[PDB]
Amino acid sequence: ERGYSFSLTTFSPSGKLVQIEYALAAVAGGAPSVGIKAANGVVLATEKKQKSILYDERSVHKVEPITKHIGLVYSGMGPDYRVLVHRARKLAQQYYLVYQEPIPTAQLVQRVASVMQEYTQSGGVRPFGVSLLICGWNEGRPYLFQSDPSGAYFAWKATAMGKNYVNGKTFLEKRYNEDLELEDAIHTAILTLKESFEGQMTEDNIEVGICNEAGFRRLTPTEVKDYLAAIA
Amino acid sequence: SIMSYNGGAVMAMKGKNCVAIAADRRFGIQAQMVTTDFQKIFPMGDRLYIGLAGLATDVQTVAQRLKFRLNLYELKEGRQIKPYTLMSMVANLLYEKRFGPYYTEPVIAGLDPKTFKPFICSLDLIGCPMVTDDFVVSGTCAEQMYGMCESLWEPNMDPDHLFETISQAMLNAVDRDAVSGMGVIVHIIEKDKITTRTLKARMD
Amino acid sequence: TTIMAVQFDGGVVLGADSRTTTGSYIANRVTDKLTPIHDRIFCCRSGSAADTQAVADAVTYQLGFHSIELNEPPLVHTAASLFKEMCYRYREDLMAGIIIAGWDPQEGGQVYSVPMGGMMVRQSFAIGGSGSSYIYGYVDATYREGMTKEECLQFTANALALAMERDGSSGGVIRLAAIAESGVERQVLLG
Amino acid sequence: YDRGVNTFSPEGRLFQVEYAIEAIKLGSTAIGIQTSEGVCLAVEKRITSPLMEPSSIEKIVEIDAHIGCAMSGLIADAKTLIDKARVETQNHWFTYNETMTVESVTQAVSNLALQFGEEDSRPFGVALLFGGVDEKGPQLFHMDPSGTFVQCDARAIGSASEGAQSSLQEVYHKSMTLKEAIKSSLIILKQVMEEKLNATNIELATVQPGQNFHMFTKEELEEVIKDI
Amino acid sequence: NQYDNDVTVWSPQGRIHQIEYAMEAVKQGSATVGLKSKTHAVLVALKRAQSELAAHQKKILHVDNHIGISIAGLTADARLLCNFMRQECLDSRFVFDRPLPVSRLVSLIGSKTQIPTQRYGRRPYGVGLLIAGYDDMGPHIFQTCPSANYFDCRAMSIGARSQSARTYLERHMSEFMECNLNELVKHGLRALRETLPAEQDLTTKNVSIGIVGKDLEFTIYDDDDVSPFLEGLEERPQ
Amino acid sequence: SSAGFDRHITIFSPEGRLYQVEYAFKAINQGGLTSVAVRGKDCAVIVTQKKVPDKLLDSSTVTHLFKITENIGCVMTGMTADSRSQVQRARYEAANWKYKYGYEIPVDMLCKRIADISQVYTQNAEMRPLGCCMILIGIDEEQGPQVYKCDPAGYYCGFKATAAGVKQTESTSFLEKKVKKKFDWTFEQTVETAITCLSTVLSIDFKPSEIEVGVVTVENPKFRILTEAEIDAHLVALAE
Amino acid sequence: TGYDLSASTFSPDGRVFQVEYAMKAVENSSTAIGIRCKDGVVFGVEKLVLSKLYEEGSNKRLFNVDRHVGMAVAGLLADARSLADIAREEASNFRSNFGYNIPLKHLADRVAMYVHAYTLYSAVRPFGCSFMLGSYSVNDGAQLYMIDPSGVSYGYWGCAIGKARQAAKTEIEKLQMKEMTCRDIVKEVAKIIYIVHDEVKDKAFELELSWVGELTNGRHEIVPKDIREEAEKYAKESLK
Repeated sequence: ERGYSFSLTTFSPSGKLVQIEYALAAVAGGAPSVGIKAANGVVLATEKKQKSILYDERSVHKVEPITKHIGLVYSGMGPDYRVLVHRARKLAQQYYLVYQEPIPTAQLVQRVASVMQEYTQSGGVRPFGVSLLICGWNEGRPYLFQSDPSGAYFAWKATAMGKNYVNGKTFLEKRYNEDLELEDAIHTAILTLKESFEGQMTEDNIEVGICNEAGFRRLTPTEVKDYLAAIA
Repeated sequence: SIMSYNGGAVMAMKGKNCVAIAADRRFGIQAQMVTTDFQKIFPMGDRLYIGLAGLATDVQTVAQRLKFRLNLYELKEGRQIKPYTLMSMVANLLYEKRFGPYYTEPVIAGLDPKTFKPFICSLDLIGCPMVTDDFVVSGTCAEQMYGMCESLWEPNMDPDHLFETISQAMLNAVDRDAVSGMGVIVHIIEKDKITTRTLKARMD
Repeated sequence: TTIMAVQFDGGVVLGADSRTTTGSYIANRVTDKLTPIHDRIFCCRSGSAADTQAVADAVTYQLGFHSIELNEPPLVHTAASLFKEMCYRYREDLMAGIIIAGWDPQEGGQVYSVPMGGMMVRQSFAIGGSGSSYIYGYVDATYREGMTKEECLQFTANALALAMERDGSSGGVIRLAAIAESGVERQVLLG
Repeated sequence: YDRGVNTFSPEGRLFQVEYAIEAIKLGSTAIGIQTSEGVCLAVEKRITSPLMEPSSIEKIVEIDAHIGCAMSGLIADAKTLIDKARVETQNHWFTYNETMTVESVTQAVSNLALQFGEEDSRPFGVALLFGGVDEKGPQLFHMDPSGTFVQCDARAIGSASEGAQSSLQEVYHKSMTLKEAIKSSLIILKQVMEEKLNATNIELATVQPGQNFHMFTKEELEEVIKDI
Repeated sequence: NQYDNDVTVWSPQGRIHQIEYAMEAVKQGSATVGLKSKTHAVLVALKRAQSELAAHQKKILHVDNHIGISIAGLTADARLLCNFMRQECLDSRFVFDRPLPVSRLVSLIGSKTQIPTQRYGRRPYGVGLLIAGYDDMGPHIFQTCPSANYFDCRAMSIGARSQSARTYLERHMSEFMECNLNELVKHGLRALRETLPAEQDLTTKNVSIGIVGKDLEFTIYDDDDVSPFLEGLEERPQ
Repeated sequence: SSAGFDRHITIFSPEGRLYQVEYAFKAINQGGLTSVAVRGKDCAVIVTQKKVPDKLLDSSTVTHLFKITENIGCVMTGMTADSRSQVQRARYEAANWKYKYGYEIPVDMLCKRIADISQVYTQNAEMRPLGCCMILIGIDEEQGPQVYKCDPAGYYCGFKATAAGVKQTESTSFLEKKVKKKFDWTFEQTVETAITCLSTVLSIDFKPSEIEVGVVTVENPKFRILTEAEIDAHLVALAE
Repeated sequence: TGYDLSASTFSPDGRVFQVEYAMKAVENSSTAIGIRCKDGVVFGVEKLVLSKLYEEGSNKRLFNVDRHVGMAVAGLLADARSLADIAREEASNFRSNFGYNIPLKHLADRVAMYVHAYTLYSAVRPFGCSFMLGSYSVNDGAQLYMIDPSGVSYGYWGCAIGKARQAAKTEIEKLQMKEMTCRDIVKEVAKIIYIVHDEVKDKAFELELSWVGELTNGRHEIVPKDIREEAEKYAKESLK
């Protein structure tokens, strides 16, 4: 090729970066999600509705493991998610090849956010349109982080990304507390996902993964049908 | 050989709640000494030391390369390093020079940063880790050091008798060696403090 | 190691010993010395074990990819050309004794010989391996033009057993294979 | 649109090369005349300040001991051309034990000017006059940023070069002498510049067959001014 | 007008204008005429002065002992193709120990000039090469163009006002195969004198004639040896 | 809105949209074609028409059914030139699985790797994002047959009844009314609904020689293109 | 239209005009036809003389790719010369890697993917050429192919490329080409050229006929119809 090598992002006269603020609009128009850090675990939940009655549910997953104690969800556009997932898989093994020890969840977000930094500054590529929620129970205490397409990150107690996130932000503030159990945390994680769901919620409309200290675990639809079985 | 160009002897020994490490002091070319203050034990954080023996070039080289990677590790993470983690770090550094290898054999001794649990291990010149429960030795006079430690070691030892056992093991074995000697320094660490003593050895 | 290949009117007949040795110690006692590439094309390998296994995987990768594009069964002469392009190129690095045989719809049975050098030649019958030097006088005084299939299975069974008589790199068990238009018949002979 | 970096006109030349010719017009004037006795040469310094040191402005340089030079236009680009012009005449002596001819110097110089762009950037803004005595006697040549290379017998380039070349074609003939052609050139100089012609405005450069030394007159030039 | 910027951009009429503009650079240069007999191929060019006392710019330049070319167009693209031309001629001498066939050397030029007429980053070569040569099957007269097409021909004239030279060649091309060099050369330079304004004459200082023959190496005559060729001529009917 | 160069290259517009990829979604629609895939049983059926406008034009060199491996076949919609270059990657990287990993590639794993190549053309600029569409079939052991579908955007999914080409919105509406009473799909119930959907969306009731049928079944897992005689056997079998 | 500059950009309705612009540049070239009988392929090119100084056989459009493969190009002649050298180079590597002659079905795929690559990037433009590929073998018979500037490549029985693409194939299809011999084809090709505008509003022309099949034993060469001149003797009798 030619080797053009020029970035598509410069400063405004006001001082803002224009294309990064446009990419957050595609994040806010994605599928909704919610993540709650409990006293003994981290609960992730999402909204998985098909556009037809034809689409199989055992093909594409939303809750996705990274290591056996680290999972990762998203709210944004579909195909850009699988890039950084496969990037985070190869990145997490390189820590294990050097140190012979599974990566802590703080150290993983130090490097995944640097990958999302690199597509904002380099030449001719566009920034991501996917924000994340990264979880895990390493060294006793569990963790729950959130990374944006700008390249920064945070540390939440309970948050919600996707559509109608300003309604779920007030609802989690009025419902969460200092501590719960993990089994109580899933109950307030569907009730904040029932706020913005459609008229029917089944075992195949939602999809829930958890983080015990025993490791990472995503739930089969047998438990999720039994969990929404008249317990709200 | 190349290992027999400068000499050296590094011994570590596990106690009850404590761990000890000792080395010699002689620096020299094949038959001619130079000085008696050559450092072979380097602190890598509190309550965790490392000992090096072999070619005197790679002793000073690897101890600076490992210090280069340790400080970058202890700033990305606020915690200190675990003794299992350092053993995986050194084995990575030696294996990168698979066919251009450094001529040294490291010995790592230290306590757990959270609990009081001691840890000893030794590696080969290409990075084979080997953990034990009683003692590890490295250097030119290795066979003399196995003869002393197999007969004098006891399982559960206070820091008094652990110092006296590693003292008699180092003095009687290095005096049998020709290219090692000229003083023995002993580090004995524990949960509360770190004690460093030098011994009265033969200066011939 | 002794390998054998004889063509006839219908197709070809292959055969080999097993006895993978090292020094004077047998490491592998029974061994598939003949390897499928396509449904109609086999090869029997000789020389270094790790060299010939690496080449036979690459040729199966290249020829197997090549026939799907053409939507046609491949030629036996096409497969023998691919071993030539690797053995001649990577000479002074490999020790391979590949003999390629198999049935083809355009031409029938074919037998090719690729020795340690890297040349390629079509033959009526072909021998190879370390123990092949001992039956060179028997194989040309016994061969006769215009054999049937059952004569060639009788021919290679007596021919291998003389090289497999005692010779230290040979013996073990006889693995035979017959390739024709119908199918591939493989059998193991002992006693 | 109107013809950016590398794009043909609907009629003719590249305008980047055409605008490179116009950059010579804001240079300093210079006259070179070929005579069968030798090659004389002149230039105007255009010194602005008295604190500005006079002998730091060079226009005549020494490519080799039998090859002189003259420049106009951009000084910043001319130092690149003089550099390899000294190098590749020296490479010729290294591999042939002989002096490179005056014509085949600028063959190598005109190769490098026709190399602007991204191939392995901008065209140059400097014209040159080369004097020298090769085996075919004395020679005089001229090049432009377009690489168009040609032999001249008497040439003036720089600012006001158009009015210089009109009167210069009248005073020239084939049977000149070197002592005649030097004072014939500086009469043209004081008729095209505006300052009073003294020993600090101009400088000369002569090369001879038997006098391959002394390509630069210095305060013997004061004698030539008072004679006219 | 927005399609008239790059070589890559096609037009809604299907004509790339940048190739169409490099033809116009050929018409800036002076005229030159090449032709051939059964045995001899002669190309004649026309010099142009820069000033009243500078040397005239040369047109015909030697390439090989059996190949010589003329020029019309940019001098930057002239010597850039010449250095590619001379390198290919001596490689066949170094490898094959034979001279090149003329017809296959020009096919290397059309492959050479095709890349800068398709890829962005380099303009097409503004050049008007006429080629005369000798392979084993006699003389040849070739022309090229900046559209990377090469035309075999028996007579050709390109450059400024060269249409009037083409009209002279078409009504005398039947006579060219038989006549020898004493008139074949001055069959050619009678065609140049219609590409002149009607008041001046083709002198000895502004013309070059290059002859390559079946038994004759390619030789360039200029300014001294043109006088045995300009003798025995009539004037223009004025 | 048209901000910066959002209408020309692959950058974000306001409201998070991007137009150079959703222009490629109707880059399929200039084919004048419609393809239907149906999974009902231990089998899987592709059906797609051919359009022959010329008697000088051949018959065997028209087929859109493409054999990737012996167990995996596919059909291509959209423009023809981008379609055949997409299959050259699918034939290539199905063989790299066999070389690197030593066994046959799953149909689920292959549709990931094809969509990941269409990712970078959306991610990187000055690279044209391949306006064509691919539908896969194959047999997975202990999983039954599968039908996958790839997008130019890099999005994939697996689902039971598939439409593509021009007339998705009329055919997928027909199949939801079809697949709501999950009746016994018995390898001729699958083929009949594969015909009667396309024979009513296009509304042609056509001659035996304008379609192709690709099939795979768990009794003979090889990919298999039907013959004009046996295509006519299923066509007269639904004449009631 | 403005949204038609690069070849890597889409229109708002979903097509690339830079490919569309290069197709009708082939339209302005003179007509070149191709036809195959039951045991061979016969080419034919209407080629016009530029003024007079053409030397009777220069700059031909009947190339020779392989021992049994040649081309029948039309369009930009210089762009076809560079494209012909790709097919010469592609058939040489198949010989050096596999040891036998290139099949025409595989050769047209390798060329059309190479033409496809110049329709994707903004640095390069699509080609302005269309051409024919004819070959003959004893295990494959005779084939005849067709490649547009976009890269679509499949087989015909007869074709035409130039101005009169439609006006030639009207009277190609009224021939019983399935059973004729390719010696009777040669006298029938020449009348197809001379019917549709040989020198009516143009100045002059010259007919070229290439030739491959069973009578040449697989060789590809020009006709010996300088011998006995029978093409023009039989076609000029069709004046009434």
